[PDB]
Amino acid sequence: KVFGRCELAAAMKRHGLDNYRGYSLGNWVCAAKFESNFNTQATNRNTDGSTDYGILQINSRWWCNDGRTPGSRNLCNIPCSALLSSDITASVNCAKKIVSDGNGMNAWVAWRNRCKGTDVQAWIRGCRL
Repeated sequence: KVFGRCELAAAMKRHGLDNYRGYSLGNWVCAAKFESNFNTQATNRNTDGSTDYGILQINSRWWCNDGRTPGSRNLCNIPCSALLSSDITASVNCAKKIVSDGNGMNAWVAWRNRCKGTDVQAWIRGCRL
């Protein structure tokens, strides 16, 4: 599923991500834009053999099991395929664990490099929420 900007904002809010760990909703929408272009089915292989999955490009090196990432962990206790669902519940639950892990939203390199410090409220500008 390819979300619209406000459609995603709304869904993230409904699942409790707005201001989770102090990160406003525009930060989450901005991260999703540059990680996946709002596409729940996005997958990308990393040089090291792990893969990133879903709207927030969660990595099999630590967070989910895809069965082909030797020496990896599954800290969200989910199959990586569940992060490709049209329903974002599993990606949200896992993202809450990642952003609590110590480095906040810097765990998402595209958030650091393209969202951090910018006018992230523009991502929710105009949305009925």
